Amino acid sequence: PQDLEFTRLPNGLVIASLENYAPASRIGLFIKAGSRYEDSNNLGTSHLLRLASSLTTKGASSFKITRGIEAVGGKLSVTSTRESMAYTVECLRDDIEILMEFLLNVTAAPEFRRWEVAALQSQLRIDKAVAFQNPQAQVLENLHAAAYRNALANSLYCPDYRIGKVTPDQLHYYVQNHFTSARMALIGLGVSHPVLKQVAERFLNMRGGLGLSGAKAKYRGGEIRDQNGDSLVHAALVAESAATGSAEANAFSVLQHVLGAGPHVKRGSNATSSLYQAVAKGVHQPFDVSAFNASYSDSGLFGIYTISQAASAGDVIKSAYDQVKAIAQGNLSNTDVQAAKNKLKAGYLMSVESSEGFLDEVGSQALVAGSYMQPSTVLQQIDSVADADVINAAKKFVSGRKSMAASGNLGHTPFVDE
Amino acid sequence: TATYAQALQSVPETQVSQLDNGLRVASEQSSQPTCTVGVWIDAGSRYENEKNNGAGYFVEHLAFKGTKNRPGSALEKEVESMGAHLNAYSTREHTAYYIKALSKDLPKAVELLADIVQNCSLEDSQIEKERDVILQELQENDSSMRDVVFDYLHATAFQGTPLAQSVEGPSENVRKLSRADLTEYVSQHYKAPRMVLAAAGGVEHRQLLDLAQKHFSSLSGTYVEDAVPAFTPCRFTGSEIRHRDDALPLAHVAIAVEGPGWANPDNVPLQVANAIIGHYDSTYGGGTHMSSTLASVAATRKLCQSFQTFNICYAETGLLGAHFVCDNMSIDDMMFFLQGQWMRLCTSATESEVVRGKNILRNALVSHLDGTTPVCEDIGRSLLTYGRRIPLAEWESRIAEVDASVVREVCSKYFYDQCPAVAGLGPIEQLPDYNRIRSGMFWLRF
Amino acid sequence: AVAASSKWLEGIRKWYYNAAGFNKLGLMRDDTIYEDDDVKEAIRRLPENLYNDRVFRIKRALDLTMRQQILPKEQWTKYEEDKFYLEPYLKEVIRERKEREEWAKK
Amino acid sequence: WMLVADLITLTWIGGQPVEHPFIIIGQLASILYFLIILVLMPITSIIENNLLKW
Amino acid sequence: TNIRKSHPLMKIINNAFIDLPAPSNISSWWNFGSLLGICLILQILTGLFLAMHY
Amino acid sequence: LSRFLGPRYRELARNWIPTASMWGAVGAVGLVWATDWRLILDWVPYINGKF
Amino acid sequence: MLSVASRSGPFAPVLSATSRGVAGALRPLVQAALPATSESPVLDAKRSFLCRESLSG
Amino acid sequence: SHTDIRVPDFSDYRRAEVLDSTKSSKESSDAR
Ligand SMILES: CCCCCCCCCCCCCCCCC[C@@H](O)O[C@H](CO[C@H](O)CCCCCCCCCCCCCCC)COP(=O)(O)OCC[N+](C)(C)C
Repeated sequence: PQDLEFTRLPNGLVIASLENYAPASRIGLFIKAGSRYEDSNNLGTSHLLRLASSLTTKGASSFKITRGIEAVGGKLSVTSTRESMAYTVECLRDDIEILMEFLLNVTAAPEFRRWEVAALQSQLRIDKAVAFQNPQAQVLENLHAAAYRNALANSLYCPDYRIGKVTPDQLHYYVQNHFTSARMALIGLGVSHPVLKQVAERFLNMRGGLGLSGAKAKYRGGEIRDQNGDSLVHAALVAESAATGSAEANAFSVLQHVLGAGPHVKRGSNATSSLYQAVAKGVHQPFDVSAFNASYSDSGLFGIYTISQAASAGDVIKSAYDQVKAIAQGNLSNTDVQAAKNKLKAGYLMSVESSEGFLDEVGSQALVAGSYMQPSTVLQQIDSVADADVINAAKKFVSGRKSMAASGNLGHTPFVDE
Repeated sequence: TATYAQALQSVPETQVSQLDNGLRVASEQSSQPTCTVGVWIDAGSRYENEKNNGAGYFVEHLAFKGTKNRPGSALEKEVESMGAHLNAYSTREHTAYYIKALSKDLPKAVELLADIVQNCSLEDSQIEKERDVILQELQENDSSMRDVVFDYLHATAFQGTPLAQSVEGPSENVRKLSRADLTEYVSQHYKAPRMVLAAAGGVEHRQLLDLAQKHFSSLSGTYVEDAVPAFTPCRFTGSEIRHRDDALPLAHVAIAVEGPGWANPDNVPLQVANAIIGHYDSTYGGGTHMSSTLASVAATRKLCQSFQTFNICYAETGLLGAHFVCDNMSIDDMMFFLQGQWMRLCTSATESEVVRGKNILRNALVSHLDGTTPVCEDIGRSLLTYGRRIPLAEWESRIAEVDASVVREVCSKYFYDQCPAVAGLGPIEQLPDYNRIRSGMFWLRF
Repeated sequence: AVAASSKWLEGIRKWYYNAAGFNKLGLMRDDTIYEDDDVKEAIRRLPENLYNDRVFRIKRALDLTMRQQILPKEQWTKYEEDKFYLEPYLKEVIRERKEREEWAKK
Repeated sequence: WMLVADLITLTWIGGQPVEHPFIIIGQLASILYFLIILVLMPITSIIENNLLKW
Repeated sequence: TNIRKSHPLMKIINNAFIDLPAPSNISSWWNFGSLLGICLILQILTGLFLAMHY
Repeated sequence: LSRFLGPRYRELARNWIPTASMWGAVGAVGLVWATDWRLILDWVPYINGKF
Repeated sequence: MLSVASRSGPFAPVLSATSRGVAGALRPLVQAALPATSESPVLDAKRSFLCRESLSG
Repeated sequence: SHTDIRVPDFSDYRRAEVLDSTKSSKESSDAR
């Protein structure tokens, strides 16, 4: 029942705060830091750090942290996309005052005890092996390493050999540096805004300007095919796409939403996907054909994502790209264009609506654009997108160099070009 | 400024109107631009007898696949057009058809529900899609673990009870049922007041009611031929269930003692116990040597892969219980501690632990109640339960209501000397035989 | 108040340290403390080099107690040559103990 | 070692039939035992816990 | 296929005296306990024949 | 040794007292039953094994 | 609109000290498994399936 | 699989007080 008091500070730190009648008092302190900032020399300082969120602080014993969470009933969680790590804490309105200090104290200067670090090097193995339990995942950290030179090719997680060789010192590096007070941006909610500046300043004084933040990382055409025993290879084909926040990126959005972001009919069907109708007519059912598009602030990666049988994955990926060409022919009914625009609006409304998606959204624009905004303006610019500009984006994906990845059986999954 | 009282009173209440055919309408005015229309039909798996054991799942799998009004591909293309996220599921007892959607499409959405529930067309080829899909899907469900464990738990804890059988039902029953009997299922169950219309959001209540009036007024209320279902206060067997399967990488287990019904005053303090036991999982940095005591030792000696306390409650009866994944050599060990936890809740339950569990509980409520769909569901189930939306001020008055004395009493009345119903899917071998398991329900010291 | 009397106090700290047998063993005062569970974990708090040092020094001392010959006094640990690298770890341990227990009872 | 002296003293008294001078040596022996084990040594170890600054 | 280790009959003894690790530094004093054991065995064999005629 | 002290421990002993006190009574009366203790048997109207 | 959730694809893992370590992003689901052959990964020191954060009574 | 498994009758082994499928077990926990 309000709009937030958007912020800038002389040391720089956004502290947006949507005061509400909502019981779920929450804050989501953010960091612009992520896997991209590291090079080949120190993979995975990131993931061990996200697990290092559990470590003791100068301000508190790890015992006192974990106890300090569970006792109040509140809790914590750590989002960490390549473009941003995202600490988060949730609780009751009269109970935020202490817990907020914890994450502050968490984000302050916890000591990186060597035994504790090697101890979490245990955690790294499990957490990585289970994170990649998904066949889809097997493609994605892979795929980013497929189409990129460095930063965005960085894994979110350290490779297992690196794990023991991951060191507390690298943590000291990435924390002393990339965790800039400027790059960071707190996002309060149920708490009133003005008090949020108060306690935040206990920490907001910490840390000097910026960090390395180099290595933009740029596209490469490189194929990657891990080969596993799975019956269902999940082939994916990607040309680089414009990103992000550009109107052309919006064109990529309209384009993939022509395919659809995902099914809208559980235990049903999805005919409004264009490519899926393009393939299923030509291929037996056990497969999926769907939209995909990376949208990093530095670069994007549009492409087909195609769950498929190893027996005939090629028919699927080809028929799918054939349909993409059909949009790239200039061959486009305008009906599903506006329907796709409606999908843009709908999906954006849901992704905004939930408090998690709300806050992650608010930070996601505030961390980069720096501009808090009501969704409706976004609806206006997104309905502003040109119908033919879709043909434009299709022409680009057909145009750009095509990195491809498809970990799996790799029986009949032909390389891009040859 | 912010305070707990605002958390108390910022929430608007639903109205409870009713149609001529007894369908009731409720929807909190959330002032939400997006809205989730909902109809949580009260029909469910426990109701059907063995002849039509899976019928609800069948209709669950063919609502939109063919409706009498329009071809199913037309309705499909429609929902694909509207951009609304249609959805539906079915518990053992609460079949649910609800459409996440935009407020702008609302009259279209509700009439679309009328197109769904009130009528369905059944192509025999479409029915063939139903059958071949599900028959190919059974084997996939066998591949899953957790469901199969709880499937044994319901299949064994109740046995001869109607509630005991699988929701999807028998592999053979599904490859048999007539289209006509399915229509019979629809025509005996899908009628008001089993349906309960709901859609929290920016939807205007009066418009919702008036909109309901144009469609669901047609809907039947009188039961056919005076045929009338009646129910049982079903017995709870304590029989243990021990499936093994050595080839499976890990033992996978769930224990469950009998619980209070889905309308029982003691359920709230019992919920506190779920927090008090404190569920665990492998990923956490929150375990290590901390967390809850069983979670603590599981994190300390690498006992549990994971375990989850749970408190399912059917309208007659509930199932207090726990569920751990486990390595073969520590099977007994988690158990060795687990039952103690129950006894730990019996004698010497510290109030500090009590408030810990209460706080985690309150957080569980508020965490559940974020979003449109979850609360549309809350409206859509609370009415089937107590009736009422059962307001949070009441829930939290009822959480403040709990005391350690009452905790020890209820725990005494369920944990302290009561016959376990245990189910396992492993391999299990370290796991103690029933008496030994039964041995742990009572401390020899008390 | 106290002044040079304290100088006499570390004076007898020094002389009694000479009186202590482990001084003649070439052993650090850290070396001699009993391995209670606190102390063990404190040892596992240790950086590898201090570990291998305390290890090998205690080993040579034991070898000398086996063959029952004393170290040369020239080779004695001097009262001022010694480090005390177990102490911080120890104080950490006890503080963690008091913390976990006061948290327990409350 | 003084305790050793106290116990050997109890033996030598043990060869000696009950007598007044040995009555005084008697209670002195008992109290000597008590103070030698129950109290003194730990306090000493405290004192060198100070001297070693444990 | 060690006759000692593998064979259970004597394994406890391998757990015991045959191959238990012991500190490099040990005086006669730790030997005294084993002396006490031997003395005990002797007390048995001697008391036994005593009973054989007593 | 001071650890025994504590806010829960007071409440805890308070809780455990009925079960262990009951044992003492049970243990005491049972022990009287086992040694067949005299003077209390004077006080029982029924179980006078004495004439 | 720059949030990754609004543009399905790249993962946004949310590992935590309390709740189960959720991660991943579409890569669209649901209607994939229902068509024939789709085993879904199982038990290799696996973290708990489904996950329950929305408890009631 | 999980579907076709079933619990065969035990009523002949059951106590008479709990022999029927309608009654509360908890009603009979005391007598039993
Ligand atoms: C009850 C109170 C008692 C109080 C006093 C107790 C005293 C205990 C005395 C017993 C302890 C053992 C005595 C120590 C003997 C030293 C070892 C010596 O015997 O040599 C051993 C040799 O022992 C034999 O080889 C053992 C196998 C042969 C046994 C055959 C028995 C031959 C005589 C038996 C006569 C029985 C006649 C019965 C007719 C019916 C090998 O050990 P080792 O010190 O490393 O020697 C290394 C040199 N090597 C290279 C030659 C081996």
